[PDB]
Amino acid sequence: SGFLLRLAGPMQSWGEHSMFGERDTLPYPSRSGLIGMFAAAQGVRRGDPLDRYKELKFTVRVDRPGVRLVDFHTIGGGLPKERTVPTAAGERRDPKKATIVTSRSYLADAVFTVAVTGPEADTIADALAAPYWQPYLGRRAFVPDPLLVLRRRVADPVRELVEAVPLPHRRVEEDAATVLVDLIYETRTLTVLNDVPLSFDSKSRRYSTRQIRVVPTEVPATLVAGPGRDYQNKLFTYVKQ
RNA sequence: AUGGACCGCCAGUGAUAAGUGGAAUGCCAUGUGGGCUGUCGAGCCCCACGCACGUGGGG
Repeated sequence: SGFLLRLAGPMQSWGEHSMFGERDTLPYPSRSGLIGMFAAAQGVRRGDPLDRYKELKFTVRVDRPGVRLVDFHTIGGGLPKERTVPTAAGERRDPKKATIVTSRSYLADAVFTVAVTGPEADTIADALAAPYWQPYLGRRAFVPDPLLVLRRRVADPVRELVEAVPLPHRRVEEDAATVLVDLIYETRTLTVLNDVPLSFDSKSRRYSTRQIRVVPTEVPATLVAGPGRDYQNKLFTYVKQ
């Protein structure tokens, strides 16, 4: 069982621990987000039991860490006072203060290839191919790369993360081999953060911590693609086989 | 349906005024393009004539 999910695209955000106007992303995908991505693909209404998703495992290798950028993002500004965001008391604030100013962060030009291994993950892959709601990378405005699922069915996909999945253009030294790539596994634990989603109900979303261990591993330098456009070519060669 | 869903950074604005690149200056001195030379028998068809050697008409 298992399939390869490729998270790529111009921008993707995987925030955790932010609860005000400023938003912040983890430099790598968060299990909560990917689980919600599958739940959205399967029609799981907000508030439905998320234990079906329990028992999955997410090893994620970071091809390009990507640049982290902060996207300004106002809400309601430049509108007449009557048509701005409501207050909790119900009376709209004065128009010179009715604007909301959020500073949301997002990863741009970053690409990870998570190898999801679970009990029903093959039905989940078959659900991403025909989604109930549009899958997106973190914020809904970010739209996933068309090669969202590199392979629908793979026996031992981590074995395919160690090798035989192409890689972006990187420095390849003379007489070099085995270019270093950071794999992320789920003592030797990088960080602890609230990921595993106890409930997605918008009224009270709650989570619990998951330790992450990031192990730099060594994959053959043959894997990295040539400088220009070759990455797309090798990747497409990869999807048909 | 993902610390997410819904979500504008935005309303305004001459870069202006002034200005010779200017004065002087031979690319000069030398060189065969030469020897040779009369312009004097397939061709595909139709038709007419023929002394079946050959003539002519048309395409």
